[PDB]
Amino acid sequence: KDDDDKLHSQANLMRLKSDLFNRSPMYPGPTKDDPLTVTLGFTLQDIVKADSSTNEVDLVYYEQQRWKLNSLMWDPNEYGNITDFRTSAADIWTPDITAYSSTRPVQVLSPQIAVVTHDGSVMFIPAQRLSFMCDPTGVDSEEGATCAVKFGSWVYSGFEIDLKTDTDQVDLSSYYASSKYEILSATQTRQVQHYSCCPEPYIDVNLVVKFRER
Amino acid sequence: DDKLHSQANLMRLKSDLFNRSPMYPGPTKDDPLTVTLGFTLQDIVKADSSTNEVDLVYYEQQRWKLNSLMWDPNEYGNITDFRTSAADIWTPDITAYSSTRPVQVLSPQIAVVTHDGSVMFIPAQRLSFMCDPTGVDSEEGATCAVKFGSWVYSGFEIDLKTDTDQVDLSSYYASSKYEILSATQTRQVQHYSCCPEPYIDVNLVVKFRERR
Amino acid sequence: LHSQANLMRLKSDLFNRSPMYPGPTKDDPLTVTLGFTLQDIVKADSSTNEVDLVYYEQQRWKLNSLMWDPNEYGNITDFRTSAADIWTPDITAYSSTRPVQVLSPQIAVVTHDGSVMFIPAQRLSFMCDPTGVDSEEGATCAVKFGSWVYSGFEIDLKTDTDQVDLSSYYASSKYEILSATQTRQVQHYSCCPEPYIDVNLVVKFRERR
Amino acid sequence: DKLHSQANLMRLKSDLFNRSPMYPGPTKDDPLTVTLGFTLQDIVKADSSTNEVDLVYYEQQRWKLNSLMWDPNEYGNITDFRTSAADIWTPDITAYSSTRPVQVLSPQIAVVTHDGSVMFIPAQRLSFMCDPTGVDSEEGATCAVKFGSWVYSGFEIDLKTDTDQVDLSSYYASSKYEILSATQTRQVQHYSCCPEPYIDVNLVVKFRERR
Amino acid sequence: DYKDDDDKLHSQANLMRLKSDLFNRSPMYPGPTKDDPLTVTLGFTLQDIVKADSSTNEVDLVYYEQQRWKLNSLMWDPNEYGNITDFRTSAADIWTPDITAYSSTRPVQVLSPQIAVVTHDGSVMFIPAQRLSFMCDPTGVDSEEGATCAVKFGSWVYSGFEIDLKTDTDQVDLSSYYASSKYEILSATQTRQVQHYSCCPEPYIDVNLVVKFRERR
Ligand SMILES: *[C@@H]1O[C@H](CO)[C@@H](O[C@@H]2O[C@H](CO)[C@@H](O[C@@H]3O[C@H](CO)[C@@H](O)[C@H](O[C@H]4O[C@H](CO)[C@@H](O)[C@H](O)[C@@H]4O)[C@@H]3O)[C@H](O)[C@H]2NC(C)=O)[C@H](O)[C@H]1NC(C)=O
Ligand SMILES: COc1ccc(/C=C2\CCCN=C2c2cccnc2)c(OC)c1
Ligand SMILES: COc1ccc(/C=C2\CCCN=C2c2cccnc2)c(OC)c1
Ligand SMILES: COc1ccc(/C=C2\CCCN=C2c2cccnc2)c(OC)c1
Ligand SMILES: COc1ccc(/C=C2\CCCN=C2c2cccnc2)c(OC)c1
Ligand SMILES: COc1ccc(/C=C2\CCCN=C2c2cccnc2)c(OC)c1
Ligand SMILES: *[C@@H]1O[C@H](CO)[C@@H](O)[C@H](O)[C@H]1NC(C)=O
Repeated sequence: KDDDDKLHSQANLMRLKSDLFNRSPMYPGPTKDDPLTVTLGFTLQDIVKADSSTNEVDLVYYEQQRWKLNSLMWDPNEYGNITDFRTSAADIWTPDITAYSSTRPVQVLSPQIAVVTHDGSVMFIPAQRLSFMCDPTGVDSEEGATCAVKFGSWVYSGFEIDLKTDTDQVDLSSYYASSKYEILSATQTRQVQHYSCCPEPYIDVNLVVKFRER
Repeated sequence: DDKLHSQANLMRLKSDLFNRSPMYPGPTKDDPLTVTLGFTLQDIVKADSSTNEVDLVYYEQQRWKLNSLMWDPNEYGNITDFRTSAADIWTPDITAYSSTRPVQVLSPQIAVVTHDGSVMFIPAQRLSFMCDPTGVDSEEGATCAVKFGSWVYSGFEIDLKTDTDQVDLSSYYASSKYEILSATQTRQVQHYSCCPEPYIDVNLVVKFRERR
Repeated sequence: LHSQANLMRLKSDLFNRSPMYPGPTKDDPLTVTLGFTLQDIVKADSSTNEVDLVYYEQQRWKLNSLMWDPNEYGNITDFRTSAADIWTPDITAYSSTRPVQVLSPQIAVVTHDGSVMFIPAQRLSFMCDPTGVDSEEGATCAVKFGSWVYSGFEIDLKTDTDQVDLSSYYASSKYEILSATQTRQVQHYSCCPEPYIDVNLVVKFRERR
Repeated sequence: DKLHSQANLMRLKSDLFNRSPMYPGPTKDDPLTVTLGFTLQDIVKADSSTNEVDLVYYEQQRWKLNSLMWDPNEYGNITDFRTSAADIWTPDITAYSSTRPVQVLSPQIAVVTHDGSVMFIPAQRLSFMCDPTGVDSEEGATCAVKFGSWVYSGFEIDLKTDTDQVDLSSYYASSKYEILSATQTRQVQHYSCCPEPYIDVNLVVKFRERR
Repeated sequence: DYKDDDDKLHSQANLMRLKSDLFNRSPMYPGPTKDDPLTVTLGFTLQDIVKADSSTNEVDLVYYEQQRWKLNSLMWDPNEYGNITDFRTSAADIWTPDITAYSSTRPVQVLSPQIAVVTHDGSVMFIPAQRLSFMCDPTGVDSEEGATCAVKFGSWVYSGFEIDLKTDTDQVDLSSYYASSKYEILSATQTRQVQHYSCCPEPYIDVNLVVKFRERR
């Protein structure tokens, strides 16, 4: 029965995914009538490089994203008590969380796979290398340099996508201990932006990093 | 449940526009299109005097209008606009005419479509282009220029316009290595030897110097 | 509306429908006209003897399978289409050192007589010793372009002129062009029984002074 | 005979792949062990300006799925076959402290054996976080990098090594850097993100300038 | 005339029909097996040593790799297809061997169109041009005798009992070597070897490319 249990668990998961993905149309993304709140958090692993000839700095971090869709809900009892599953991020809608002052395309360092839970909640944690606009002047001093970069939806205003953080402290517990740069402070703060282009406000999380040469 | 219906209406709308009608074949002499173009310059990242290439980060505002993208909000739950993958729709082949590397795309390829058939698409880009930065370390600074326009469509198929001749500098990076003295964007009509029909472009002209 | 419908119908008739063109053959050979418009010598690297050019490449050919009567399609005489929608020649630099980087949209123009025009802009790194670039005489380098897999029995080449177009060459390049020629050649590679055709691009250049 | 052998191989691959949906990956109810081993070929570059080191290696991965089992007697005595990695499930084994996307240096083709076991040996170049200070001394420099599933906890994917010794028998003899030691060690981690423990294999390399 | 126009049409039809008969109404070759092994002929044409990096001991080559093999499943009778004796086809339409450099340090960069030639006897010719970075210590390159480096090419996943290799000559073709390269070639050979790797009881086959080169004076 126990290998049949294994076969049944696979059948159940295959069925769940078919039901969620093949027998319901793809979620069209958030709208003003159906807005979404994405929870964003950063785990900073390394400041790899600080280029004073171009004022670009390169970070490596894990970006934790979480949201919840009614359309991704199921009753575990209908599917052999499955409460969550992993799936390619290509299979589901994902928010267009973008750095606002990048100078190169982000490079993805991890597999793009999300965890979907039966309450319709999704957790997706892409590791990234980012080059962004930053003047490292002062990095070779006790006080160090300070740079900042905003992350938010590119195409969705606050009326479609809102953001939140669970804390305003960037997680430094995994920061590389032999980095060329030591972290003096790293914060992540929700902001409401008004851009002259657009009558609607855009929400971002402002990552502010203060750092110096070790 | 109202949220469920809103979703159905939007899915229904996109299906009607995209699955139940063939994608537009692009503009023609009999159905020409005007694309409105504007630039927001964010950074002059690098100026390489060994190769005379300069690297810009900007975003390009593109807007156009297609009758084939129109709908009556009243028959789709009063949906007035939606976001969609740029792959779902026709987009103009707006190209720099003096790039030295392929453009690097810095923003999601997603457009906004409105019920009157208008489309807005705002790609952010890093561009290397032909530019001699001689004088950048002087009070007068350096001046370079780069033309943007359709690669394959003449002025008889795609016209361009700008809403202003001033490049938007309000988001220019205040700690760039280079400060901007001026940045203009100006529609030009060109007659190239190759071709009997005039081509249209927007000439981005930037005057910049080493920040002091 | 009518014009749009006419163009969709034409493309559908040509593509979605009529039997397919499988590329040229000995029994159905093709001539491709090639020309170059040199825009910039970006870089000359004397440590590796590689030089980087930016140019566009004008390609032209004609297929009976792409012909139509404008009168049957509301007097449409040409259209733009994705290069992926049609056959295109495998024109290749014979001495590149890096993959070509494409700088322009991959879209071609098809005309009612069956002619296709395709003008890809490229950045190319190729084998070139720039020795002498810092002298009055300058350096000279050459690179051959032609089909990779089709011999002259399947693809022949020609030029409309042997002068490279320099009328868009960047006036403030690090390098001045002294001359640039594009010349059809016939190659007989001991590798292969049939002759290969190429257009040889020869560029004489020097540091701007 | 040859046409028969081919027809049989085609039939097997059909019955296995196109005659069920791809396996949905491991779960707590249907967990998997990946055996992981490294063969280090070269330390290409050590950058003391950014503290990044570049390694070239082969990563040996092995796992077993009941759903990939067959009776060779039903398929003309076929006991194993090669197939594109895209045709089958593969584990999301990831370096935890890379600084650039891994670059794949070998074909993405696996070997499947009739007992359901799969062997997949991707060659990679990896840049990862490493301070090379001391590389020009007798004791050399030591760096480490953890490899593990990105999204599956130890309750879904276990890892194991057959040996804690990295295979150095193909290490490039004229590298800029010589290897003093290289070990690969299973670890269990408890991350605040996640209630369930994660498993990794920690690669520790001690290296020095080859003089 | 009209006859000539028709002949061309018939030729196009005949080729489309041949490709369809081979590719559409037939199963893609599942690759070689111990029961159905395959011999691939490999040869190199070295065009340039582009660079020699003594800071990392990587050297970069540009070459053409000629590959040839033959399958019964690609055979046809030309008389059944208007005397068509060969055709060009995308390398994606056919099976191709996984010939790989065994000491690359970067992914190979492909410099030519991925198109093969298939002949009515079932033989296939495929000639990818590549830029390769590989492990090579160029110490001595500034000497009369130069530096020597080597790199093995072979199937990644198939042993010698599935994919065997051969050369047609022991000499790398230097007839189109770049005359103004930074490096002159002193010799370049290509030699079949048999390897025994601890992973696997079956022997593996490779062709070893050995190049002796020096800075041009
Ligand atoms: C598609 O293309 C063709 C063009 O080749 C086009 O067909 C042409 O239509 C024009 C306009 O009707 C025709 O021109 C006429 O020719 C006759 C002689 O045959 C003249 O008598 C006509 O002149 C009178 O009418 C003019 C107004 O139309 C007056 O200005 C003038 O004073 C005269 O009263 C006129 O020039 C022409 O014959 C055809 N040509 C062919 C080859 O058919 C067709 O109309 C185009 N299709 C569309 C939808 O536009
Ligand atoms: C007149 O100049 C502009 C400048 C920027 C934007 C859009 C922006 C910039 C702020 C971030 N998001 C957007 C956006 C909004 C919707 C789709 N794509 C991009 C614009 O569109 C209305 C016009
Ligand atoms: C010397 O002979 C030539 C030179 C250039 C072009 C095209 C150009 C030049 C630059 C503007 N864009 C085009 C174009 C036109 C149509 C398709 N693709 C590109 C040409 O074709 C009409 C012939
Ligand atoms: C000096 O020795 C040579 C010369 C030429 C070629 C091939 C060529 C010439 C360049 C254009 N294409 C080919 C080709 C020929 C057949 C199939 N694929 C490619 C060659 O291939 C191994 C060796
Ligand atoms: C110190 O802060 C940490 C530590 C570990 C992880 C996740 C990891 C560890 C590496 C393996 N994969 C994951 C993971 C876990 C869940 C989903 N996706 C990825 C993390 O995510 C934000 C923060
Ligand atoms: C010294 O340690 C070694 C030697 C050889 C191989 C495999 C090789 C040799 C190169 C060609 N391909 C393979 C291979 C074999 C089987 C499956 N996939 C790849 C190896 O893989 C972990 C370690
Ligand atoms: C759209 O709005 C109009 C008035 O604003 C209303 O009469 C109509 O019911 C709405 N149509 C819908 C929701 O389909």
